[PDB]
Amino acid sequence: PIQTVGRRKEAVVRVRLVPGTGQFNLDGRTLENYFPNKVHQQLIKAPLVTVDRVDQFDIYAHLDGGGPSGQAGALRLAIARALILVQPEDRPALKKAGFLTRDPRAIERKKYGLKKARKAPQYSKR
Amino acid sequence: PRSLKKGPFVDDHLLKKVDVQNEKNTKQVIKTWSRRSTIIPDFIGHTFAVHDGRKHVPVFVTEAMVGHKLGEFAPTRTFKGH
Amino acid sequence: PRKGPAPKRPLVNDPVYGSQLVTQLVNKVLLEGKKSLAERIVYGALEQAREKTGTDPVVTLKRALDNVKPALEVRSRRVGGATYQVPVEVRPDRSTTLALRWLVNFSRQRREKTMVERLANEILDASNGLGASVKRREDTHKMAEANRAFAHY
Amino acid sequence: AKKSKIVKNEQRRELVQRYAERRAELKRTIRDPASSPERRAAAVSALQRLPRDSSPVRLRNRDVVDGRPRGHLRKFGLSRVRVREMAHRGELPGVRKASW
Amino acid sequence: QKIRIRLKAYDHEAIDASARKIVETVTRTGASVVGPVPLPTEKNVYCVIRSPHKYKDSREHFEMRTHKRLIDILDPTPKTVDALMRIDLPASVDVNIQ
Amino acid sequence: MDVDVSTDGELPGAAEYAREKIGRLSRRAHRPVLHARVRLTRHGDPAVERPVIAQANLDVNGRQVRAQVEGVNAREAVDRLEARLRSRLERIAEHWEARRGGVPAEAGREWRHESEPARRPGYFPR
Amino acid sequence: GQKINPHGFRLGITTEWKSRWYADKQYKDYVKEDVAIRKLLATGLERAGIADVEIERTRDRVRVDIHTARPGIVIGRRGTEADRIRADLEKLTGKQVQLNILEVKNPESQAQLVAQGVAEQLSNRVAFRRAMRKAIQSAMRQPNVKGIRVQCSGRLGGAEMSRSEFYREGRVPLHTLRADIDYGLYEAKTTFGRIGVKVWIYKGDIVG
RNA sequence: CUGGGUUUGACAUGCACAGGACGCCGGCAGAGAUGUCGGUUCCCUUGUGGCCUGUGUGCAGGUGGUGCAUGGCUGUCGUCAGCUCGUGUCGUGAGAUGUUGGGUUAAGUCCCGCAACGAGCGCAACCCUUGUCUCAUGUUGCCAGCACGUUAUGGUGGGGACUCGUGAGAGACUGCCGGGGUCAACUCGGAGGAAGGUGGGGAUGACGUCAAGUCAUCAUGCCCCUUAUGUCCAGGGCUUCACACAUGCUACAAUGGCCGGUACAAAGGGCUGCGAUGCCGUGAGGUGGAGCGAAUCCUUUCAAAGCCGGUCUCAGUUCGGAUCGGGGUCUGCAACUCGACCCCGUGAAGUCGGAGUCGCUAGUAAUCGCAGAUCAGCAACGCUGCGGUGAAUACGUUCCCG
Repeated sequence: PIQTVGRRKEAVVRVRLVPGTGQFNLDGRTLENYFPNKVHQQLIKAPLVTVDRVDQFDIYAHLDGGGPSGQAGALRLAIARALILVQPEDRPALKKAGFLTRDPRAIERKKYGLKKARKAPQYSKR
Repeated sequence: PRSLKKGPFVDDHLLKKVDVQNEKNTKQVIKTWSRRSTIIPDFIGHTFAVHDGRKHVPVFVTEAMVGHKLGEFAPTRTFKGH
Repeated sequence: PRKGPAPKRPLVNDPVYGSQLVTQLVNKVLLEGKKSLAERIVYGALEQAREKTGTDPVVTLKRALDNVKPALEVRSRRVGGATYQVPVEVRPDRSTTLALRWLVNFSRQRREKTMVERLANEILDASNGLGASVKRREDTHKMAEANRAFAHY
Repeated sequence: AKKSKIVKNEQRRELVQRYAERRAELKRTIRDPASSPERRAAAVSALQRLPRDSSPVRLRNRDVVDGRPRGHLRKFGLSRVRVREMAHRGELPGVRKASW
Repeated sequence: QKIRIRLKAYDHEAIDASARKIVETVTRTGASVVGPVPLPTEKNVYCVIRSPHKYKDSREHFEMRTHKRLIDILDPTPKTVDALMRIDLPASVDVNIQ
Repeated sequence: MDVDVSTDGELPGAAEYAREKIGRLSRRAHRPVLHARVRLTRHGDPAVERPVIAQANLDVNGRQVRAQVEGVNAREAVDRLEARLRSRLERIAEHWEARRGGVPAEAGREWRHESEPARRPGYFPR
Repeated sequence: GQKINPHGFRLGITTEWKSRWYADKQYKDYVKEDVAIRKLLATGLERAGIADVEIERTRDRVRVDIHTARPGIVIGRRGTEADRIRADLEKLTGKQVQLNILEVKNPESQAQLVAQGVAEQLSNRVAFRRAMRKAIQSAMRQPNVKGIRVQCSGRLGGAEMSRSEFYREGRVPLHTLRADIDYGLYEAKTTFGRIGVKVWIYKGDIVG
């Protein structure tokens, strides 16, 4: 078998791809019981759409960490990596779409003296 | 307020003082220093000279103020206005 | 912006309508990051418009945008130590941004008891050319024309 | 801070170990169960007769050398001023400046 | 019967040195090992104010990091035990024998 | 104008004198004054030749005006603070009479930073 | 607050901790007895230049290693000094406390000893320029020293105005992490107040 | 602050005279400090040592004054790019040059010129964290392939496969290509790549300035108190309120309130501490104590915003929660002045806020929850961190500030 991982701002996704139908198994729940947001589903299935291999791979995924959006992003990177492992010669199509790039955007560390990462306390001149 | 299991709190000094005060049915002014002591139904007639921070103010107990503290009846800060 | 222009964010096409402009609309109506509620509001408004008119919602939404899209807008200019209202040509992107912002706000001040109905009514009246955003475009064009004397600088 | 107050803190600690260890703890065990006859026992009154300094509620974590009563750290028993100075000098094992 | 050998040290190289030297000696005595299984590093963080007076906005952060290694043997022949209590280690590293 | 004075230590009568002297500056200010604060302090060291320090802060319609002086007693410090505040308010005026000499004049005579640049044709004059 | 302490900057990279032990429940009392030991050794010995004091602990036995420029002064030929320090370290509730007296190979290359000597000269009668120049020359005469900076501030010369003065020779890269800067601070006792002397000595770099 | 005590003193160390007790354990008086009464009484070894007594005597003791006498520590201009030195040269001299000119950069960064030639502190780099991969690695962590499971699940035997944990290493160097460039710095675009041009964020703050802050962390010169400005105790105060200023939280609602169901985090803490199952309350909580010095157990298996369903229908309201009345819980010797939380009732202002003004350029602002330090309890809506969802805009330096 083949197994890859996807990571998106503290969300880790392990994916197991087999050549069955378009059944989506996310920790024993389907793509509708999970991810009840159409934008998330489109973000999930975009690599399949640009590779046109929709509904020819049974997908088993392990999800932990982060929230629904981070999980969806990490899952999309996971399917991109699995596809690049299955059929190498499609790398142009996925890469120019950006699906092969890990997103290095993380929560900025809170800084002392500031209420938030960049928000500064209100200052009164008078 | 204080929990019910512990019961009301009264200092031992004025406790023994009022027990020896009511044993002969005569109630003279008692000079006290524990503002934290609760009013017990044994004080109904006794007159307390409770501390204030500067002096002692006479407090004559009634049935109404039972269950409170001697401290509520000795107002500490003095304010007359601006 | 002292060292040059900054790159623009390439927001994605909408899944259930396939148009850039509906995504721009949902980002305009977005508040506090509640994106799901914003998309629900926008989709409900579009479906209400489709039900009322009976045709595609994207075409009537585009018609509303062209009805409220401005072309001439006035900015204060300080030339030779003096400030005046100078009419200025508006780039297409800024005209679209202004049109969407006007639509969203003027829908927020409607009286249809719910944001979805307010938005649907505002887009419909802009499509027919009766909305308050259309009016606002009329006044901004009027102000641009009335100050045409200062167009030379 | 003041030598007298540094000393008095220690005197409270030796008082605590002498009294709060069993005297000021068995009375609490008496008062805990409503089934236990506290009212006639006067475990409240008996525990009032004990010195106030028996109670740990009167204790104060001061700096172990400096006597500083505020900005204390329980891991080191040291003031924030002293921890900063000794960590910088490499005196507390396995302590260094942070980055992340 | 197997016994757990637990290492905790503030310095990585020290605890790694002790772990390798301990597996060396137990292998000398002829015992089966599992290897120095790594364990999560414990991080204790403290934030302090730089200045003695005021200036709260300027803070300084410190941590103390504790590294843990796990050693488990088998076949506890007495020679390995007698070797185990006859080992000299750096004072930084402690050993827990269970 | 209303002024609040935050003195310290021993300065009898300094608060009233400072109040009455500073409150007379409202007419000099060309914009409404939103806030006006004065602080009087004295140096503990007798070696200081001018121990008394007076500071003022006025919010002239969002523009902050402040001054600080030193004197041998409260009266002299307050008077010097009044003088400095008057000078600052004179330099802040910003109404038309205060900026009529700085507006660029003439057509070709004189140049300033904000002077209107000369219009140039495409072809060299020749 | 301009410069952080150089020892603390490189505590995990170049320099090493001066106390080596591990404690989980008994961290607090270990620290207490350590600082008591350090202060007692500080007040007890001042003639011989005390450059560093290390403390090692293992259960009952406590091992204290100190470096001096004059070991003979701090050690008794019959053990009288050793007897005194041993007894008054037993008095510190250290259980078995055991000592290694040591001697530094190059006294003039050690920042703490240089600062101690400069401050001792400053205390009695010496002008500060003489002290700084002599220390700088003596330090650069050593082979491994690549750069020294000497600075003391206060009421120099008994004047009424505090002043800050410093001379440097060679390279003192305080911002370079791998560079080892030996840092020494010691306060000069004068009749007009207290003068604090800081010494930075740079001797190459250590790459691990 | 009021009042009550005490003086080689609350606490040190040294000189003396007298000792065998100091010290505790209980009683009484007192608000307590304290005083008094009852019981127990040193080991050395003949010289006295440890204890204290008093008598004393040096002395202790001061959060008493001066941060314009200071050390140390810190803020600030400002993470701005600048500040200097040696030799040489010019000038009677203060001084100048170098450090200026052209170009370039985030940078006194670099290149070309140049009476300057070099150097130092600054810039940058070396350090941490984060984004990719390789090797090692299997417990308390994973579980893909195998077996046992019973509803309760990696729960259990087992397995390195994938995560993950933590060690080592590789990887970004204008390395390559094309074009501008003095063929120089440098710059624009492209390929490869996880990442492209100091990748993101930290730590790091030059000479100095502002007699900036701190004799209340500490130390310290000088002055002052010393039957008191030292020291012990009880009560009170630091919480006082006609107002003014400043930082925040909660709102003024339908992008919402309430009810029910339901899904996803990170980080951190825990021994006289975390504390589970269970039982009792409506709820704070009570009883009880499993297991845990903890990748194991507990903080619930961890969240809230989110999604689904129902209801409310634009009102000072099913908004808002202040204030007030009653009843309780917990901590603590003790919640009156003056704690937090829980229940029932009460239901104020408030309809988006004048002049003016603040923060923020991307995982940022906005919004949501979680944790820690201090800590018996808490005034925490504060501070320090952690993750969830996640925008708009930048045409361009005329104006405002530095």
